[PDB]
Amino acid sequence: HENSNSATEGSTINYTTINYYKDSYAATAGKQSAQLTIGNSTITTQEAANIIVGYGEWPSYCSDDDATAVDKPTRPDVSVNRFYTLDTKLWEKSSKGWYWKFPDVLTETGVFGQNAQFHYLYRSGFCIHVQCNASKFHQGALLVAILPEYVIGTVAGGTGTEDSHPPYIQTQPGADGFELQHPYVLDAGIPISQLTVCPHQWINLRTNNCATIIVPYMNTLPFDSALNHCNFGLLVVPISPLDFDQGATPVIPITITLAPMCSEFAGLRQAVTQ
Amino acid sequence: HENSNSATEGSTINYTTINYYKDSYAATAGKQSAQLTIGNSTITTQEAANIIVGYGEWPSYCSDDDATAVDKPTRPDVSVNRFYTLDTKLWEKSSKGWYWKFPDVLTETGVFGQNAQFHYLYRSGFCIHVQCNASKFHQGALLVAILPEYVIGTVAGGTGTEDSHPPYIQTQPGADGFELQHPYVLDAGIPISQLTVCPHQWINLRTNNCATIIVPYMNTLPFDSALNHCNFGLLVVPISPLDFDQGATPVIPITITLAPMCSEFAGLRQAVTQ
Amino acid sequence: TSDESMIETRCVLNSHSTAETTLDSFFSRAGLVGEIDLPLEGTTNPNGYANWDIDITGCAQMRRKVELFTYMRFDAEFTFVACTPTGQVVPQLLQYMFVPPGAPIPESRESLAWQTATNPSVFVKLTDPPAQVSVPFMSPASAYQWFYDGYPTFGEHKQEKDLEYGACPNNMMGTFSVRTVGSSKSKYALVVRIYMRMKHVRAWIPRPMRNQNYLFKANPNYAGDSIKPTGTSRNAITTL
Amino acid sequence: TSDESMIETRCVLNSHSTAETTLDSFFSRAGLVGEIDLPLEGTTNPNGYANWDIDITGCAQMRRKVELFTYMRFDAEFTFVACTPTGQVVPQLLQYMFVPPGAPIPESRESLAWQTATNPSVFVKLTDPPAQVSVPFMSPASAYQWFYDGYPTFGEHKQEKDLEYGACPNNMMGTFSVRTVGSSKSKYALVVRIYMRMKHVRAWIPRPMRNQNYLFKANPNYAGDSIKPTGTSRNAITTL
Amino acid sequence: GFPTELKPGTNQFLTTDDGVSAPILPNFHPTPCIHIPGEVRNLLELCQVETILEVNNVPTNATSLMERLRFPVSAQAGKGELCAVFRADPGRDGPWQSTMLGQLCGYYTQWSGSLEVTFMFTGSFMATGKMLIAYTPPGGPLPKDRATAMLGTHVIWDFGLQSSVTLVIPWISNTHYRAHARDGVFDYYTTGLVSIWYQTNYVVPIGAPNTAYIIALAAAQKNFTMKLCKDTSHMLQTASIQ
Amino acid sequence: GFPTELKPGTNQFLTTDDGVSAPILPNFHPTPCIHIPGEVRNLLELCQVETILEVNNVPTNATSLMERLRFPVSAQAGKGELCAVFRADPGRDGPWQSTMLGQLCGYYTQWSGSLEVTFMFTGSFMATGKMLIAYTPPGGPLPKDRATAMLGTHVIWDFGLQSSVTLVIPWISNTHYRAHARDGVFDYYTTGLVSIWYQTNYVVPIGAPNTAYIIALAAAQKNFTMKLCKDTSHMLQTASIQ
Amino acid sequence: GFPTELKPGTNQFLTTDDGVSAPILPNFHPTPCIHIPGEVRNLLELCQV
Amino acid sequence: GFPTELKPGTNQFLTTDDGVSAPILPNFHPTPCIHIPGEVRNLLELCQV
Amino acid sequence: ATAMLGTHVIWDFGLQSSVTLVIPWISNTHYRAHARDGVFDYYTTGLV
Ligand SMILES: CCCCCCCCCCCCC/C=C\[C@@H](O)[C@@H](N)CO
Ligand SMILES: CCCCCCCCCCCCC/C=C\[C@@H](O)[C@@H](N)CO
Repeated sequence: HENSNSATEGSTINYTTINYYKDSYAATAGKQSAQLTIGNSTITTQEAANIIVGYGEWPSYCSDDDATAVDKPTRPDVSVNRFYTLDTKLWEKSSKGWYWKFPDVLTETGVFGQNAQFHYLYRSGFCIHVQCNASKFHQGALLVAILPEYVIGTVAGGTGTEDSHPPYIQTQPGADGFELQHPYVLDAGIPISQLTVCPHQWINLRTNNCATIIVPYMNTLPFDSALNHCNFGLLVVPISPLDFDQGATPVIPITITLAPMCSEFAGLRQAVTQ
Repeated sequence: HENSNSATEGSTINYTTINYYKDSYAATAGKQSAQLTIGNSTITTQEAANIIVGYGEWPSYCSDDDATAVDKPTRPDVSVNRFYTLDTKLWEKSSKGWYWKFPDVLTETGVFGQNAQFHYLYRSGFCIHVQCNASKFHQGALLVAILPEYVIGTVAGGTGTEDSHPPYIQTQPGADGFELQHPYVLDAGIPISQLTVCPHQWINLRTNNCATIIVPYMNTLPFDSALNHCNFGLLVVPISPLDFDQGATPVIPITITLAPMCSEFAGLRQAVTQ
Repeated sequence: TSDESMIETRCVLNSHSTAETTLDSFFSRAGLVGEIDLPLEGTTNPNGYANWDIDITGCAQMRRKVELFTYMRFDAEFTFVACTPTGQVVPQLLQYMFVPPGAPIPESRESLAWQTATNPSVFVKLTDPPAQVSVPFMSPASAYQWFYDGYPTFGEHKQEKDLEYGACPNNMMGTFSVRTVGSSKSKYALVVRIYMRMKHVRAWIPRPMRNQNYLFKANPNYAGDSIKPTGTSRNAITTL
Repeated sequence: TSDESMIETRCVLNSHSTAETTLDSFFSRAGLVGEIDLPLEGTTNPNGYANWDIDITGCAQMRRKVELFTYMRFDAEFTFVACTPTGQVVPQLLQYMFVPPGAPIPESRESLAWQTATNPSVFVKLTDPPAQVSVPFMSPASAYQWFYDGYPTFGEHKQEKDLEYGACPNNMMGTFSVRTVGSSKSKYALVVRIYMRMKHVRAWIPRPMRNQNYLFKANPNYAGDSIKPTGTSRNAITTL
Repeated sequence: GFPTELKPGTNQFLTTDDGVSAPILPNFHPTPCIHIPGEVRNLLELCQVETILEVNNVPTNATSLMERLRFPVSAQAGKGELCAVFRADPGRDGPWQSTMLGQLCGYYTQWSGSLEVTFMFTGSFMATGKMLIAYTPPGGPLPKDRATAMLGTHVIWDFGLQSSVTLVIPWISNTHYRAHARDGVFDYYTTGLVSIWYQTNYVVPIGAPNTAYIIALAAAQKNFTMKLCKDTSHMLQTASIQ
Repeated sequence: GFPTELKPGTNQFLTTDDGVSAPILPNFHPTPCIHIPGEVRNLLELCQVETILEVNNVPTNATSLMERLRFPVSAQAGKGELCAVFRADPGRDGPWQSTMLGQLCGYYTQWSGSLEVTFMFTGSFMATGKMLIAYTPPGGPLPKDRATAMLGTHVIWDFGLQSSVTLVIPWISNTHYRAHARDGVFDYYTTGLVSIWYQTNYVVPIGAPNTAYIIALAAAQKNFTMKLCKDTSHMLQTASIQ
Repeated sequence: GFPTELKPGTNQFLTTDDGVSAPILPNFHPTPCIHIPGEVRNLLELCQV
Repeated sequence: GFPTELKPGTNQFLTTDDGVSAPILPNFHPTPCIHIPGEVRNLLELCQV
Repeated sequence: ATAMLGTHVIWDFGLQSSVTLVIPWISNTHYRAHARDGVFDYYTTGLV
C-alpha cells in the first residue's frame, strides 16, 4: 500500500511510524525499536599508543551495492596505495597550526596523482602518518585530526560584512598545506576544542612522536572528483605549544606521510589537473 | 461495497488505492503492484534489415470483447487485404517530405475503397511498404514513420494570430499525399526529431532501399469511419538529404505500397465518398 | 545494445526506482486546466455565471504533458480554487455545475439549469477549501483523444467548416458551469481556477512532445514564421 | 574508563532513557528555516510573488543543529506559516510552489509556471492552518551536505568565482516559490515563515558545533576581528 | 462525535496530494477499455527509444531547421579532425532537447543510468571511413586533439562497414543521480562531452558524394531512471492559447 | 459523513508535533543511502567523546584564544598550590562550553550521569610530578587548601609517569537529573567544583622547560543521558545571516 | 483528539455525493412497504417499452 | 479524504474533557518515579483521617 | 619527495636503533651481471 521511500529505508534501524499516504517519507518520525607496510613503503608506529581507525571503519573498496558508476574502476593497489611523504612543516613555538586537504595533497604526486588526474572519479581511504620527532626534553602537543569536509571560512573582511571566500591556494593548498590563520576556530568558525569528535590523535611529545590516523573514504557519494572535492582536511595543530630550552634542537619538523588506502579510480579521460 | 468503475478496471495492472466512496474512480491514484505476400500481391523485403511491427502488435481482427457494433462485419480477406501501390513521390535534393493519411490513401482504390465507401465502419491494420531504390553511389536517409492521429496544424497565418485549419486536400490528401511544408515540426508543431517514438523505419540508402512498417489498427474505437477519421499518417521524410554526383540517376522515386491487414467493415449502406 | 558490449563494466547493484516515471506519478499532479473570471464589470462573464467548455488544452503545461500521448484514459480529480483577482478569500457561495453534453447549459445566473436535479453540482464557499471532486473517465470512446486526425461529421469538408477538423466529440465532455448562487449580482469579482489531477491513467501511442508555442486549444497549429527549434542553439558544432 | 575504577561505587539501577538524544528527537522539532516577505510596497518581493532558494542555513538555530553533522539524510516536514507583518490572519489565498532545479522559476505572479502541471504546489489560505507537507530526501547524493570541501565544477578556480567553493549542488534542492493567487496585486502585506521538521533522520560525521556568529548562508565564514571564544570567561583560572 | 484534532496541513490544496475526492457521478461506469496499441505504462519506455539528437544545432533558420537533425562528415586532410561536439547531458539546453529522452528529462529533476547515442551514417554505400566517437568523462575539457579524446570512453566506428554505431555513454558519475547540468554550479552534474573525430577520413570514390551526413539517434539504456518529477523548462509557452 | 468533534488542539502548529503530512512527490524514491562512515544515531555518542575543556578560559584575546585549551603547570614552592579550578557543570557558562558535551548540553535542559575529564600532561618526558585533581561534591565551596580538597572525590595524578589521567566526575546529585546550574537559584543543580592542586610539585631537570601545560579533555560516561531537548544558549546569533 | 487533516473537498456540497446525513427522526420506522404493482428498479425497463 | 461530519461540540474547550493532546516533547522520558511515602490515590483516604 | 616514490622505509632512529632497508630484487633480468659505469649500468640495482 506504500512506497518504501523514506530516508531511513536502507538503514538497519526499525521504525514504528504512523503514515496515511502511500509514501513512507510522509510518515511520522516515530520512534525506534610495529612496521606498517603498504605498497613499496614502510613506516614505524612503535610510539603512537595505537593507530586511530577513522570512525572505526577500515578503508574498504567501494561496495557494489554502494557504487553507481557502471565503468570498471581501476585499482592500482601498490603503485598508488603506498606511503607518500609530503614536505615537512617546522613546528615552532609560534606555530599556529596547519591543514592538508585530501586527496589534494596527493593529486600531484606519484601514480596516485596521475590516476587522480586521468580519472574523473576517485575513491580512497587514507592511512595518515603524522610524525614529529622531539627529544625527551622537548614538550608540546599536537592535535592531529581528520576533519571531514573541512570547508575553510574566511575572516569575512575581519568585520564580517565582506562575503569573502578562501582562494584556491587556501581551499586546496596541495602537498605543502596551509597554515591556520585562526586555529581556534579552525579557519571555519568551528572550535578546535571540539575537533576531537573527528578522527584524531595526539602527538604528545613526552608520550608519542607520531600519529597514525587511518581514514576511510567519507562522502555522500561512492566516488568523487579528486581535483574539485576534498573529502577531508587533516589538521595538525599545536594545542600545547612547543617548548624547549636553548641548546635543544629548535628545528622540530612535522612530516606528513600519507597512504591512500584502497584507491579506486573511475571515469578515465585525459589528465586534468583541476 | 464499490462499483468497479475506475479507468484502469479493464487493465491487467493491479492498483493498491485508497477509496472512501462506492465509485472506484473516486479512489486515489495509488501505486502499482524475403517475399511478403498478401492477397494477389507480393513485395520484396530483402533489403530492409527487419520489418517494423507497429508497437509490437500484429494487425489482428477486432476482438469480440473489444467490439461494440452488433452488425456482422465483412472481411473480404483477399480482395481488400493486398498490397496497394500508390503513385510515386520523387525524392529530390530539396524534398522536404511527404505524408499519407490512412486509410484515406485507399478509400478510392480497389475493393478496399469500395468497402470503405459502402460501410460506415472500418477497421484494418496496415502493412506499409515504403520503397526507394537508389544506387550505391546515391546517399540520403528517409525517416519512414507512422504517426498515429496525425492532426495537421497550419502556419496559423505565419504570425500565429489567424486560427487557420488545414483544408480537406491537406488533412486528407488521398493516395497522392501531401508534402510537408515544415517537416521539422511535421506541419503539427511537434518535432520530427522525436518522430521515432512512433513506429518508424529508416530508408538509409546505403543500408536499405525499402521500409516495411506493419501497423495495427490504432484507435480509441474498435471501428471508425474510413472517410472522416484517419487512424494514422505515414510520414516519409528526408532527414538526411538526397545527394549524388551529376551522372547518377536524378529521378529517385519513393513508391508507397500499402497492404490493409485484416480489414473489417461494418455498417453497410450506400457508397459514400466522404 | 549493452554497456559491456561497449566498455569494461563493474557490477552495479542498481536499486533505482522507476515508480516516479509511471503514468500515475507523471500525471497525478494537479495542474491548471482552466481559469474562469467571474468579474463585477466587463464583458467576460459579467452576469455572475460562466459556462466553461471543458478543455484541458487551454493551459500549455498540462496540455504538453497530455499531448505526449495520443490517447489517454483516466479518471480525473478536479479541484476548483476560487478567489478574487487579488487572491482574496471572500464570503461568497458558488455553484459548480458539471453540465454534460446535451444537458441544458445555463443561459443566466438565475437559470433553471442550476436546480441541478440530475446534473452534478458542487455548492462551495470561497471560504471553504478548494472544491475537489473525482470525475470518471466519461468518454464514449475507450480513451480521450488529444489528436483526432479527422472530422466528426460526414459530407463536403469545405473551408467554412474546417474548424471541425481535429474536433473529437469523444473529448467534448460538456460544459463546466459556475455561478454565484444568488438572485442578485455578487459583491465580489471572482476567479475560479480549475486544477485537474488525473488518476488511474492509461495512455497509448507516445507522440513527439510539442516543440512550438501552442496557439489555439482545439488544433496543433503553430506560428509559421516563428518556428523555433526544439532546443537551444550554438555558433558551431565543433564548439559548445 | 569507569567509575569504580575511580571511586567506591554503589549499585544504581539506572533506567535513564536515551530516546530524546536520538537524531529524530533532536531534529524532529520544526524550526524556522526561511521567512519570506510578500510586502505591498518596497523592493523585497513587491509583485506579489517570491522565489526562495531552498537553504536552511539562513536561520542560525536550525543551521547550528544541522552543522553539528557534516552529512544529514532526512525527510522533512515543511510547514509554512503565513501571516501579515503584524501577524494578522487575512483572507488571502497563496500558492506554495516547490520549483525543483531545472523547473521554470516563476518570473512574475501571473507566470505560467504557477499552472503547476508537474511541480508540487500547495494552495492554502492564510485563514487555513499553516500549510504542512512532507518533502522527501531529494538529493542526488545519499545525504545532504552542509559542508562541501570543494568546488562543483572543474577548471581554474579563480577568485571571481570563489563563491562556488562550498556550494554543493547535491544540496540545492530548488526554489520554494510563493505567490498570491491572483491576476491583481494582493490586498495584504504577507510574511510566509517556513518551518522545517526533519524526520527519518540519518546523520554522519559529527562536527564541532559552530562557536562563531554565522554571517552568510553558503559558507562557514566568521568575523575575523570579532572571533569570540567558544564560551564565557573569567578573571583567573584559580577562581570561578 | 469522534474526538478529532486538525493538523497543520488542513484545508491546503497540495496539487500532488493523492487523495480521495467525491465522485460526481454516483454509479457511472466508464466505456470499457478496448485494447489500443502502444500502451505506455512508464515514461522510461520512451526514454529508451532512439530519437534524433540535434548535434547540428547551429541553423536556427526556419528553412534550415531540418539541417539540425544531421551533420556533415566530409573528406578531410586525414588528421584526427573534429567533426562534431555535444555535451552528454540529456536534460541540458542544447542538442539533447530534440530527443524524447531530453524532453522527458525536462519533466524530471534527476536522472541516472547509461545513455545510448546511435550514430547513423547516411552516406553512400561506396563511402567509407572511420570515426572516433569519444565520450569524455566530466572532468575532461573539450579535447584539443583526437589523441586527447581517445583517452576517454570511445568507439571506433567504421561507417562504410557499419552504418549505425551506438555510443553507449556509460553512467559515470560521482552522485547516484544527476540533477540536469546547466552553465553554472550545476555543471557539477555534467555527464561530460561527446566529440566526433575522423579516425581515418571520409574516403569516397569517384561518383559518390564528397559530403555525407550522420543522424545521431540518442536514447537511454534500460538502467536509466528519472526522479523528482518537475515542470519542464525545455518548452515555455509565450503566446496565450486562444 | 462520520460524526467527528474537533478538540481544542485543532489547527495549531505544534513545532514538535510528530504528525503525518501530505507528500509533495507521490512516488519519489530517494537516492539509495550508501554507507557513509561516522553515522551517529544518538547524540550521547558525541557526549562520550573527549573534547578539549577550556579550563584556561581567561585569555579572551583573539591572538591568545589557543591558550584557552591548555593550562600552565609550573614549578612551585612545594605546597598544595592551586593550579586550576572549574565547575563540573557541563551545561554551565564557563569552561565546559568548549566541549561537545557542553554544547550538546546547551540543547538539552536536564542531564544525568557521570562525567569524565581527561587531563593530558603535555610537558617533557623528563618533567615529573604529582597533581591532586579534586572533584568537590556540590555542597563544598572552593577549597582554600589542597587539604580541604582531598576530602572530596579526588585522584592523585603522577603526570611524569602517567601522561593522561581521567578524573571521572561521579554523578553525585540529590535529583536524578540536573537542570544546568546557573549563578542563581539553579546553583541547586551545580555538579560541584573541580580543582587542580600540585600534589608534589612540577619537578623538572636541567634542559627541560620549567613550565608545562595540561590539556583537559572533558566528556561524559556511558551512564550519561540528557532530556528535555531545548534551544541552546551557548551560541546566540547576533549578526543576521546575509 | 485523533489527528486529522482536512482535504480540499471539505465543506463542499456535491449534489451527487452519496453521503451519510444526520437522521431527523431518531427511531422513526416508516410505513411498511405494501406490494404495489409496476415496480421499476431500473429506467431501462421503460426504455424497452 | 474520509467523509467526516463535525458535530455541535466541535472547537469547544471543555475544561473537564479528558482528551488526547499533542505532546510538546516527542521522545521525552520523565525522571523515574522514586518511591515517596504518603501516596494518596483517592481523596477519601484523607476524608477518613 | 622524489625519493619516497621509490621503495622506502621511514626510520625513527631514536625509537628503533636499527632499521633494515630490504632492497627488493627488482630487475628485468633474472640475474644481474654486476653493473659498471658503462653499458653494464643496465644491471644497476638502482640507488639508495
Ligand atoms: C460538479 C463539479 C463539476 C465537475 C467538472 C467536470 C469535468 C470533467 C471532464 C474530464 C476531463 C477530460 C477532458 C478531455 C478532453 C478535453 O480536454 C478536449 N476539449 C480536448 O480536445
Ligand atoms: C509544495 C509546497 C512546497 C514544498 C517545499 C520544498 C522544500 C524541500 C527541500 C528539502 C530541505 C533540504 C535542504 C538541504 C540543503 C540546503 O539547506 C542548502 N542550500 C544548504 O547548503
